[PDB]
Amino acid sequence: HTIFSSLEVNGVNQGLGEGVRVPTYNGPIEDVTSASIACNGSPNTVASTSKVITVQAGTNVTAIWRYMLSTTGDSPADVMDSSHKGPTIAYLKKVDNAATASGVGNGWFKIQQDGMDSSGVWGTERVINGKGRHSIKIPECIAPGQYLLRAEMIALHAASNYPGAQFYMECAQLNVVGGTGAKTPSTVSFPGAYSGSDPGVKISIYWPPVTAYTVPGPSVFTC
Ligand SMILES: *[C@@H]1O[C@H](CO)[C@@H](O)[C@H](O)[C@H]1NC(C)=O
Ligand SMILES: [Cu+2]
Repeated sequence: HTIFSSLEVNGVNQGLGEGVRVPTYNGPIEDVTSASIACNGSPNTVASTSKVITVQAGTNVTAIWRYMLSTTGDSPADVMDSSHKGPTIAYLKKVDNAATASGVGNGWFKIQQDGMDSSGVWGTERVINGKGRHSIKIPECIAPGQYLLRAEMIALHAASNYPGAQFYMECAQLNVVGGTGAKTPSTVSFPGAYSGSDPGVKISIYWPPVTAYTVPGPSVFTC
């Protein structure tokens, strides 16, 4: 139970729910076939925002995860419960207008993921114990313009069966400047990119102890 509730760019936090479409409820989406898997949604309620955040291509932005919209701190309990082990992931989608595009459908490409490292520590644990910070590189080689940024944490503590995996995501509204457009990513759809039978979605992280993990979705796009 967590919310990506603000974005930091060039060392500056852009504001609570400012350029990030935030729910007030911190509950997960558990149905990978729902339209809500793209940018959150029903049975949650997601606020709109007119702010579109300018970011230079080739630089990193930082999604800031918090337990609730009211959360002031950045200690582990202020981010997400430590039971919620799983990957962090981020995607972009080129859109006409980042303030109005829904995010549902094709066009997403993956730009970051952090599953389990060689010491057995999960991406979500780095966020939980790193002040809620989820660092994501905007590729240098994509076309400039309006994008949605979908940042996600998947909690797998209750994922032995499907439904079970808990998907926490929000979309930020970006204006990417300085992208060269040298490469056009292959894309996937939300809903569509994840299935309940994926080895990273239906997974007992305890029986047996997991030593390696396959993050769901496509390969990370690289320049
Ligand atoms: C920028 O984000 C990328 C992932 O997209 C990562 O490879 C890199 O470590 C990040 N830079 C940081 C955290 O300073
Ligand atoms: Cu939870």
